[PDB]
Amino acid sequence: MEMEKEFEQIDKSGSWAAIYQDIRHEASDFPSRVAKLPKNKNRNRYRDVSPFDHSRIKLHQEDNDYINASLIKMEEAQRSYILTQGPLPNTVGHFWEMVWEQKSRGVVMLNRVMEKGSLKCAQYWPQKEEKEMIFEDTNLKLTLISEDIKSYYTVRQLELENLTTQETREILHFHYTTWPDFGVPESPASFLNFLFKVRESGSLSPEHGPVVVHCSAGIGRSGTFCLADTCLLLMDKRKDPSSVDIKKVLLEMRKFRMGLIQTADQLRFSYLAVIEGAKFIMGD
Ligand SMILES: NNC(=O)c1ccccc1OCc1ccccc1
Repeated sequence: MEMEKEFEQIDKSGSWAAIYQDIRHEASDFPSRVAKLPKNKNRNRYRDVSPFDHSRIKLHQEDNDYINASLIKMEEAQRSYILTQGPLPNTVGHFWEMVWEQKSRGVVMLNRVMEKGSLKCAQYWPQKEEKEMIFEDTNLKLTLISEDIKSYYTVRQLELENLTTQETREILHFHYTTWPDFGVPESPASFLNFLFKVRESGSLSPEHGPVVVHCSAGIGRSGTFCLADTCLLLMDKRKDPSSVDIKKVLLEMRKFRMGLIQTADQLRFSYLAVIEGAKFIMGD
């Protein structure tokens, strides 16, 4: 059923809350035993948001391999994503270790360091060229190379150096800076523009490791980003673009990380970004 018509039918009936609860009820439940070990309590930002054991990213160290991060593997779309929480003061070194080990090209950040007067994630990248960051626990160095500040997002070029081998890589930081403190954006225009800039970079391409995507918990805004991307890529690839069922795509993604899309408003917004993206590829 054309997701456009399904969208008007839900809006006219005001049933967003009822669709959203049906998704929550049918979503997968898998064990997260590593996340709940006592040695990992300070590695988790939220007690109710954990990676499943089957899909968690492992750090390449014998001490403790745990990070709050999940590999989303979309078989039909041939797209992969690492969804993770905003780094904590004691997990900034782990975060950059994961970027290095997974061979990611891009980091996508969908939150501000402070929102609603509280800290949502650590200041985990350098703000001045001449003041680099060293992570002594994981033996990495991170330098700001350049910064391009636009109205709705900032793109940064970073240099990550493995101090053990003296290899360096260029990492692109895509920072969406205008998501509102409450609710969702009124138009998906600036979000959809951001996604297309991420893609243009090569960060979402198979010659690199998976893109790292985060917000504060790594499930809400982060969920919207990967759902929108996968949706639009399937429409490009299938003989019948109207066969793309956003609710079925979201349940497949929830096999890999719990809680993706946190509210009925984010579901509606996810619907709108895809419908608007659809109504733009066609040349509306
Ligand atoms: N940005 N990099 C990636 O998405 C990626 C990273 C590692 C391996 C493959 C990747 O994509 C292609 C692909 C996706 C899902 C299944 C099969 C193949």
